[PDB]
Amino acid sequence: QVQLVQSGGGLVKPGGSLRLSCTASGFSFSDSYMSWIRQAPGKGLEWLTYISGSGEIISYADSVKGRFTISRDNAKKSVYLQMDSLRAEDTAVYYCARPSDYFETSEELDWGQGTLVTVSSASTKGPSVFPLAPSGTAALGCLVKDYFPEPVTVSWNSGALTSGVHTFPAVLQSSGLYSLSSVVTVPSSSLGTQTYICNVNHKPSNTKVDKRVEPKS
Amino acid sequence: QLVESGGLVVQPGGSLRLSCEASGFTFDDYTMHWVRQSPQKGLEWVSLIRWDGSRTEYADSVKGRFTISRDNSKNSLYLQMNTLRADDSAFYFCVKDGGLRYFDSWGQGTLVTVSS
Amino acid sequence: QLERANLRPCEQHLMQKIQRSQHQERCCNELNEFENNQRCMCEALQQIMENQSDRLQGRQQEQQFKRELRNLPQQCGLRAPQRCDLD
Amino acid sequence: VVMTQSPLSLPVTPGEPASISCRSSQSLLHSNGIHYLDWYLQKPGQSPQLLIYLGSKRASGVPDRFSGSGSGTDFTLKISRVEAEDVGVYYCMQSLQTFTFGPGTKVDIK
Amino acid sequence: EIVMTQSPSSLSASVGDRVTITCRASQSISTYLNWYQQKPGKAPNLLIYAASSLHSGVPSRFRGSGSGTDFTLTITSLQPDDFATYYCHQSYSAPRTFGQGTKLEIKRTVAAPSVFIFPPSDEQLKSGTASVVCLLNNFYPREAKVQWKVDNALQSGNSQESVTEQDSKDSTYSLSSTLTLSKADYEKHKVYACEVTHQGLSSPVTKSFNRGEC
Repeated sequence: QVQLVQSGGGLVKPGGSLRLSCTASGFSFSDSYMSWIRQAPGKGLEWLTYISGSGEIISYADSVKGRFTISRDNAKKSVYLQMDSLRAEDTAVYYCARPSDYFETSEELDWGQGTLVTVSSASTKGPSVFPLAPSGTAALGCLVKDYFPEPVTVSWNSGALTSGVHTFPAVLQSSGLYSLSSVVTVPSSSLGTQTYICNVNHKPSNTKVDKRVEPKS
Repeated sequence: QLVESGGLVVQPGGSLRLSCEASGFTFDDYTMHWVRQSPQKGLEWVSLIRWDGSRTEYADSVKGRFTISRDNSKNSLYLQMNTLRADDSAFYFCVKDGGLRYFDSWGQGTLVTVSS
Repeated sequence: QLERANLRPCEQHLMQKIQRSQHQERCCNELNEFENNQRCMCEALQQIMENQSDRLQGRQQEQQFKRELRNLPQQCGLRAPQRCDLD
Repeated sequence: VVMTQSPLSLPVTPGEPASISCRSSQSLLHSNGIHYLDWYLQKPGQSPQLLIYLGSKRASGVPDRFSGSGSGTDFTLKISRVEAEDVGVYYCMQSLQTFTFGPGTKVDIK
Repeated sequence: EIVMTQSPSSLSASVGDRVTITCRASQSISTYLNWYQQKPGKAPNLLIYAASSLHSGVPSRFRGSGSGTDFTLTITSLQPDDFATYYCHQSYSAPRTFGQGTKLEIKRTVAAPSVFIFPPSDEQLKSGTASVVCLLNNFYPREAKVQWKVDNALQSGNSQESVTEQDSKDSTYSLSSTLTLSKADYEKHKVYACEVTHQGLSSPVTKSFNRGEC
């Protein structure tokens, strides 16, 4: 019955500030420590801070000391994390955690659903879609380039082609925009007698593109 | 305030139920005891119930024949007395523990007569 | 090792802490024998709770005693156990 | 655990001091520091009321002229200057093993 | 901060194997060492606390041991639900610290990648940037080298790799490497190639193109 309901987060510019909040039920909040933990994209867990039940004991990881501030309101059964002077490094999923018992050594046990915090000055932009043309079995694809924010979805022939498809995870470029490629491997024979199209969809910008991928002159 | 209900004449070997209505303090924070006062015999302690109702302890004299219970919803300490006996005849007091095993506030009293 | 301990000064120190030292010193000296040993430190705290359970006849006094008991290792310069049931 | 009292009857001169002794069959000292002894006054027509609890500490409504002392088995309730509303059966009670009241002392007005 | 050092960083093994993950602390942390499992998109699940104690509901195949600086998580017989990432975690002193993590992948037979190179589209060049993609398809193990050469000149710092997770059907990896240049820089050279090295290949493999071709 322990419940940890997080709120806040979202998109923020570098140097800006966010206040993440987490409300707890199912245990004696005023006796329990509470902590915040994050996980940047594709990286490991990074412990950040905790706060005693009274609020008198507080600890910050070195990577965050001086920039974040943890607080709690036992009457509201809530714990807060004020993040100031944010940086691109801080982009991550942020987790609220409650420990297994009511001591200062008690290990994290129950976790909130996680909140995605993205620190970027970029603006919403739809992707540009360029083909990756063929030259046994052959390979072809479409390059989804320069879009923001995540995610984009990519199918082939509107879900009719699934086997041999590899849609790679997006990379963040020096421009602050993402890029990925989706490729499919198919027999050489079918090329001329089959039309291959990748259907790229980027909901935040309200963009849909269906570029054909045909061989070349 | 500790208004105390129940308590009538009963025959030997019978059953009776006592109630105690609470006023003036958070009932869900205090252990509650029953203590009885005999005509001839002194002040005898009866049973026990923690504020949560988790624990319940009983005097040896009236153990197994009496069962104690609290309804924190209705703020009432009950005492179900079974197998009443001439020795069980007495004034029954609803005692309010002080938090550290001392009888802070006593009721007014309700009499129980085991007689035929 | 657990059978040999004299935890009466811890019980004295805690109940005087609830009313509002000779025994805080003596209590920490006794608990010091269990430092950084979680299983054995827990049993000491549990045995303090066991002995004092009958004397805490009220919710507020019971929670304060538990709270002060959970803070007793930390306030003695020791690590508490990660998990220790006091019910 | 058995509780006894001396005197069984203590007629007092009002204004003068008074004492009652209580004694237990075994020591009333718990593993914590406390001596689990209370005192209870049952006046005529009224229920018992708390005078002194846990050996030395007195109750909220009980004025300062009620004192309580003792260590081990012997415990004494002293009164400084007796007054009007101080007459009845003075039971002592232990709270160590379970709850055992003494037979009580009658506070007559001599 | 107490530094937690996990080994290995990655590990491949099969169902039924005996796996061992180690965690070494920067200083003595007594028995205050905890082990978590995390599957993608999910919050970690506690396996072990106090360096040896199983959390309720965790199957017996997980076992922890150690005291002081060196600790070990053992999985006696790996199960299908055990492929995930594992973290050690100290609560001895604050700030707490996780180990770097250990990803536990599925073992299988070596498989060479089929390599494919794609020149930048004409549509793209009209925008002023050129992306050259090298594709390695359906190989195993993950270990692979991808080297971009432009007119036999080694490129550095203008390429980005991207890999997929193990595939459900065949448990292989697929990787892409994308070399980004300006149209100006792109048109000052002729030959573009990516050299791929992988143990499943008898010799390194090179896929090349000449900027005007096909």
